[PDB]
Amino acid sequence: MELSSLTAVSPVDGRYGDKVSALRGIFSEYGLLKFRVQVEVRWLQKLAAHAAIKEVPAFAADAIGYLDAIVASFSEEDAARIKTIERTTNHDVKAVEYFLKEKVAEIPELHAVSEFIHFACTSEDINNLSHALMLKTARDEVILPYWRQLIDGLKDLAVQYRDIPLLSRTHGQPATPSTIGKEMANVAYRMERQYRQLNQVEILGKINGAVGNYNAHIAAYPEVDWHQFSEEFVTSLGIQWNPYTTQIEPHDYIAELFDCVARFNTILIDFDRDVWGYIALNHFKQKTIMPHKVNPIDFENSEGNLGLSNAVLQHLASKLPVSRWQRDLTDSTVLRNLGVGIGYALIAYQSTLKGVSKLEVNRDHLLDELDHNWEVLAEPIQTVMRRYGIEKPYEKLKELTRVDAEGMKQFIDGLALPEEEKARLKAMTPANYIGRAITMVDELKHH
Amino acid sequence: MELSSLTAVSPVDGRYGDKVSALRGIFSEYGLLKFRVQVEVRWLQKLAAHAAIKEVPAFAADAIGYLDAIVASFSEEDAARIKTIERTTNHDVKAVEYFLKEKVAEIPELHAVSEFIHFACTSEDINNLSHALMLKTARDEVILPYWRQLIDGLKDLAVQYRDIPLLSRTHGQPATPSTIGKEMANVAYRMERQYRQLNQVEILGKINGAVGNYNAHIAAYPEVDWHQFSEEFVTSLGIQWNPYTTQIEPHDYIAELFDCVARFNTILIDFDRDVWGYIALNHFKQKTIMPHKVNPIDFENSEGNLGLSNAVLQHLASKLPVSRWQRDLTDSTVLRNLGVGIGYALIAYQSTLKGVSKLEVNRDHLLDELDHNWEVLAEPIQTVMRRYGIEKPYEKLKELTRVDAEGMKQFIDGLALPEEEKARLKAMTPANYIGRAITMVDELKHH
Amino acid sequence: MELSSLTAVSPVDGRYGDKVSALRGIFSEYGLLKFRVQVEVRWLQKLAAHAAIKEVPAFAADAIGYLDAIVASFSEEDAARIKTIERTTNHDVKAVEYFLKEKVAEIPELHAVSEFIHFACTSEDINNLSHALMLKTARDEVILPYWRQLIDGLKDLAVQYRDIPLLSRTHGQPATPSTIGKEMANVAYRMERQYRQLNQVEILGKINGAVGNYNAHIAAYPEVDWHQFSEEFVTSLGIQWNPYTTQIEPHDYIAELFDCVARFNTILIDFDRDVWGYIALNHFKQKTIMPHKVNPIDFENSEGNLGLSNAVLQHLASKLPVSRWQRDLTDSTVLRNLGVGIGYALIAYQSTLKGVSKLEVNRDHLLDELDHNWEVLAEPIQTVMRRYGIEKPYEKLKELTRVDAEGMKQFIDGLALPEEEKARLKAMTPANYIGRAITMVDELKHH
Amino acid sequence: MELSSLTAVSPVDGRYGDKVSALRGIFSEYGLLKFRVQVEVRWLQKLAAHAAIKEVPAFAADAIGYLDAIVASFSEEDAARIKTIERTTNHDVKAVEYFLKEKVAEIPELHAVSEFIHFACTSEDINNLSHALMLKTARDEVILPYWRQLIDGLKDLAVQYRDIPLLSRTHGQPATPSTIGKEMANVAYRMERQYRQLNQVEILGKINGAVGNYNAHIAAYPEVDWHQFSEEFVTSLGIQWNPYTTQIEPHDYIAELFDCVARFNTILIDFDRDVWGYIALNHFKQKTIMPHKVNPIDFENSEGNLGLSNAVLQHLASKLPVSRWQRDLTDSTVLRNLGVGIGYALIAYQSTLKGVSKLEVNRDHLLDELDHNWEVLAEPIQTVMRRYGIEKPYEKLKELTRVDAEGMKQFIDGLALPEEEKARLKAMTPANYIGRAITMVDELKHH
Repeated sequence: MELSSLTAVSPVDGRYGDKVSALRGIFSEYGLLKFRVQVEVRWLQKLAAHAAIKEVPAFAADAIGYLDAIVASFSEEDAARIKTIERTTNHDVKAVEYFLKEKVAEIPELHAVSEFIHFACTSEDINNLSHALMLKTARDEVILPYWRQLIDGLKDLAVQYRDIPLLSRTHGQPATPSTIGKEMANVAYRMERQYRQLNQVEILGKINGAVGNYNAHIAAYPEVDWHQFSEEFVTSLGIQWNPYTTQIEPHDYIAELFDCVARFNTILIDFDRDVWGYIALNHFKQKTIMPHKVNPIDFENSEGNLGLSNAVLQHLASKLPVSRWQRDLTDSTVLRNLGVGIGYALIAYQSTLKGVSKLEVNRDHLLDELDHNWEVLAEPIQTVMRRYGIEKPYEKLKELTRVDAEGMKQFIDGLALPEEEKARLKAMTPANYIGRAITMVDELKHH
Repeated sequence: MELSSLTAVSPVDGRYGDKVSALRGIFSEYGLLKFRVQVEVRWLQKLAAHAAIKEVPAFAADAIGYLDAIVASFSEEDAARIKTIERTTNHDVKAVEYFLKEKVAEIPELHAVSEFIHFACTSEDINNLSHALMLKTARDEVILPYWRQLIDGLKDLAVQYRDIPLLSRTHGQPATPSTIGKEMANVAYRMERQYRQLNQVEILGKINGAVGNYNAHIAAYPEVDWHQFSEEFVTSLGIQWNPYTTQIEPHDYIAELFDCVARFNTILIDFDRDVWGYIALNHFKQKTIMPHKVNPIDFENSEGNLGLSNAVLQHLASKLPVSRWQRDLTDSTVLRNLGVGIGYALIAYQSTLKGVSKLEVNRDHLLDELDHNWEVLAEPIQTVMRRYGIEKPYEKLKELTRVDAEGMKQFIDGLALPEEEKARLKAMTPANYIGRAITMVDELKHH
Repeated sequence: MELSSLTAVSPVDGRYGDKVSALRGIFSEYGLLKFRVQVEVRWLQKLAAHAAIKEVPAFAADAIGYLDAIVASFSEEDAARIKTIERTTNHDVKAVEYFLKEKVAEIPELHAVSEFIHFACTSEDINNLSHALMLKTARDEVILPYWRQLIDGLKDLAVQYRDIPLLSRTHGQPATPSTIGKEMANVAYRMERQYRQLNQVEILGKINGAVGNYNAHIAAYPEVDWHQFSEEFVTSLGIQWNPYTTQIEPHDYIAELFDCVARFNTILIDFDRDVWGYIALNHFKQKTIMPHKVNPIDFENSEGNLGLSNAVLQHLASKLPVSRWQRDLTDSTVLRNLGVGIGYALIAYQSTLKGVSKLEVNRDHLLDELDHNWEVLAEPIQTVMRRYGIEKPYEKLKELTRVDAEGMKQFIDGLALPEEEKARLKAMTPANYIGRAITMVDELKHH
Repeated sequence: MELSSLTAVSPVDGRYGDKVSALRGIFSEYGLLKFRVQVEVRWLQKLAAHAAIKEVPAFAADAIGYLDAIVASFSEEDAARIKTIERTTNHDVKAVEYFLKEKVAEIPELHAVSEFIHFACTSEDINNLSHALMLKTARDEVILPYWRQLIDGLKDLAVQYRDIPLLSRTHGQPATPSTIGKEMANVAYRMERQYRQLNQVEILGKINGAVGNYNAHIAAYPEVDWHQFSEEFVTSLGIQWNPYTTQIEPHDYIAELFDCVARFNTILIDFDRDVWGYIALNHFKQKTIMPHKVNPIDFENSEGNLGLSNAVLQHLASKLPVSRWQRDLTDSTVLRNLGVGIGYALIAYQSTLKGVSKLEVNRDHLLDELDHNWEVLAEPIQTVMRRYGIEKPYEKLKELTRVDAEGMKQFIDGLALPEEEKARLKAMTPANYIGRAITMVDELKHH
């Protein structure tokens, strides 16, 4: 059968193909070919711009324009042409070289130097730079924008429910109260940490020949400083330079990128699960469009896809940086999967965002539950007792802990405490015993 | 951009889409929908066949024929119709129910009982059975046939090179000789063990309602033995019955299937790596189509894809069997990836088979290397010395170990051994000191 | 600092050292040395018993007795002696050979053949057999007994609470009822499947020299059938024979053993989490020693340790079977960790057993919750409506779904159903709408 | 049996216990208890130093001295006392509180405020800070020093063999030459990147009560700024402040630390494997103490332990940051394993360092192999041909590629190239065709 969303083996291109359309122009073979073209064209352009390389004279504005067009207008038909050529070359990078030669055949100035396309390059010089451009593009145009949406989403929830009290759950049971907003704030803060880290990860690239020593370049042009050339070229692409490599770029930075994405994903899994739980406890209800139950399907879909994402991201991170001697070819096929781990993540991010838009706190339920857990006030009573030197505080409260407002008031009135403090204690309720929760939500914007 | 092999994010449907075409009819959404239809149709058919369920009278041969046709002729257009219906139902299983009702609307006998389609079923009753059929189909029609091809491939190599001596490598260095064939035989044997295990894995299915107790069935038909009904139905599909489940089939058997596939994959990774190594040592050369080097690209492609396969298979195996209480929905989206792990494996199996067809032993190199490692004969000399009570054998050989034929002959002649034994030792060479290697290759067919 | 439970880096020997004392005699270096001694002694014994090997005459009953004593009485002091000897040999297997020679030096009949200890053996011949004995011992004497305890524990809970109704939870929300016992039964059934599988896993061993071809054996005794000898020897130890290996036993069976242990562990993780959840919902309370909350700490400790266990078991399963060419030495140090993954599991098994002994159902809470979820009866009403041809059943119930007994009774009375069926429907309550749950618990003993 | 290095289940405390002695004072229960004491003592000290907390007056120099002594002199006997107390409290943190009260009972000034020990703290306030101190200590005193040793080790090899030519291996076969030193340099560079990253990882800590809102603190002292107090306290310990948490510190930073350690470990695995390979190819020989083979056992031991390390580190990194609601207790037992992953790493680091000290290049072998692979000069000949516009360079060389010096000289002399260039090409040999390799080794010190 022909390939369609219905027949695709993987749901990344199948059932969820529409959800990851942005990656089709980045991590697919079309994306790979698009960036290989960009790299090769820029390489030829630098050769021309370099005065010491006389065989490739400087390009005029028009010539530079024709080349820039080949790069900026690269279409599916162009990629299809490269694939056609590959049926004969049986070498994908070679297919791109021939493709560019065809595109330039009509321009005498460009056709005159067409044999300098890919000059002294090894296939990996082109490939690793293509991979870096794909990852950088994915990060700046896709991943970070979704992360900001999730972060702003959580912060919107934190602010909206900043003062909604919540009977906390430690080891699944009633504990010292907090507020819904504060619990959302905690997540936003963690996400922000990973956001800053992902944004600071270096995206590396190299260009130095067959095994990393510019052997071929120096043989042809011994007077040219190819080390300087390499650094200038990589940096001109908006990529950070990796001066020491073998035939391949080592891939350590890919592990760095994927490790931070995985950490963020883990935070989201934690969030999806906690929300699923709050819904199970009836703390959230369906947002108005009698309380209606909200189906957590969106958080479960996200959770499921986040697990798949980390599994793939994790594998590439740990396997890619291991390559026999000056390199084995196992990374070639593996690197065609850079967008798979990211694809699972994108599907999950959209699902969580969808689920978040359906959340509405069930204030009445939250408050009613709190009013049935006066045992939580044992904590504040103990610290006040301890402050005033009352002996065996924990022991006394243990004996005290059925507990209700009246039972607590009577216990407090019987304590050896100044009247002012007794009133302060008799003034608290599980619902208002939330500490600094609200102010902490308000301060999130300062971090 | 539209989905095509060029734009697909995942190479399973992208660059390697053609290599996994067999899975398009099994694990894709089309495959999922095809089996859901089979399940629903058979369920209706059993209801009709059951005399106690009067509301659904027995079907005549013609009616049964119309239904069997819906199942056997299920096309992409049918799946596309289900998807169209899903845009309105927003429920995939519900979409199948409506699809079947439409297909039967024209047949009065079938249309008369159309409301019994999916009777008392929960979505998972249909889904888990669809998953079992997909896995069973994949196993019997795709995975095992590739495994047999690899096994026969290794056995063909074992027999062909049964008597080609090899200087073994332990901790990467020269060791007691074996033969190329014997080393291939070792792999075939291990593969066979996993083949038998995969073939013995139970493929489970269930059908028992919302949470596994036939609540709905018993409510409508309290006189029918739904426990017996369930067992008969599942077994009639060629699936093994799982009597105790919650809303979902627990998925333990999926882990069992995937664990055996992963073990086989690990054996193949070991094989791909060893062959890559033998090629590096120049023990293999390009098969005739002066020795020509064989490029190990096929084994490297296999190795890379096997790592991805295990990562996915591993994740599903460990995550699927964990479902909150009577079930959470995280497995729904994850189960759409049953064919992803298998897809990576298939790509690898084909790559290894391709690589194997290019192998030719470099007999001259193997023999020359052996003739330069006479140190290996220290071992047989020591055991013979030990057999005849010659003291400090290891110490004496240590002092002896440059070593060549003449040096060994002289050492042997100076030993306190019966003449007959001295000749036996002086008759061995690294090339013929291969023990029982050849006979063991010949005996593989007995195991 | 010296090693003690307090200073141990790993909690397996540290905080939880007492919990895994059984493994100290199996997987530790003492255990490793104990089994190496057993293997070597039995090897010498078979050499003596073999008439064709004249240099080692048959042992008299007394001699056999002295040897059996060395094996059965192996003490920590003996192991300490081997370690002392290892300081000089810098080879652990060699240290055992010398140790045995010392032990036999006083017995003339044994000392006369002391140089045949380890005859023709390579270190791995001894090591792999030691590993098999350690795993077999651990399985039959430790792992399976704990599994049976857990299984019987779950079955005791299933029977005790066979008829305690439970409002099921699907995607964390109210669903068709079941009983506590049935939910426990589901777990017991899954555990039993893994128990049978673990018990059926083959524990393999080999003995065939440096690289697996009996080279050294044949060189010394060409008239002896060493292939038959090997099979008889391995099987005599109670181990299954692996005829085809390199220098090492491939380790596939270890992956098979660990994969089944991991599957069982995953089922237990699922159980620990679900119980943690039931406790959170107040379905369980502290068993009598007003309902008292039970702290789930035991299930959480189990859950945590099960994750660590699988991580270790998983790593050994996937890494051990990969060994470069005729073997690399990475498995030597890794195989010293066979008991680590098992140790984490044992700690968890004991924790879950401890937690289970504290469970008591909170019947009043379970029943009260059910009585507040009459929406669950929409399901049985729909199937009965469907059975009698009442149109748009789902649509009508949707409009109907606040819901209480009276609301349902009125809806049912207004249905076009025979009086007998209306009464059957009006007779059900969420508490009694449990389907076949109870009978299924009673039938568990038949599977 | 009692615990000893011989009976320990785990080799981290068993066979390799001596190799990780440094961790016994950090990650063991003794280490955990030592830091809990430090935390509690400092907390009491800050309470005293805070003027607003009148109930705990400022401590005099002598009192502060007595407290500092309890912290700095914490011994195994002290830890043993805490364990003894724990037999009664059945709560480890509570045991520390009682222990400190006993230690201060004799000092009236301290005993007078002894009830303020642990004031308003929840167990995790103490535990998370203890974990941060353990990780920071391990990083600065143990991990980084080993990393520097490995880095300096590789850099020493790079410089020593800076000009030793090497026939590179891509896909295991001959490729463009490099030098041994350059290949060592590549590793050093990668290690340095991870070193800088590990050193920049934030080590976080928190202190804010039961669920993170200072509820208890504010209840007792509403006039004190506990948010400021928390930040000052954590930072005073040399730890970075994490303002937003639940009952537990989220553990994201632990994943960050472990991810960087794992990346470094992966680089080392790559190094261990490559060296194992170079040894297999006879490029390295035993350093003088005729070429003697060096046994790679040290690199294999390192490789094996690095795999175990990553498996453990990986599990904690992905599992720790997931905690149900305000926290579940699964992290408590898991956090007792912080030193296990690190322990496996330390064993490996020492093994690689040991192996490195045995390496000596086999210059004669390296040069002889190069002199038999003149095919590598096809590359430089092609780029020079391309520079001068000679058509079909690749095609011509293909036809040319047996190849020796004479064959190349004749091919070059027949080319349409200026005489000067022909001589430059005829002047190269595989041994001197190393590009910029040497200069790149010399420049490593600048990065």
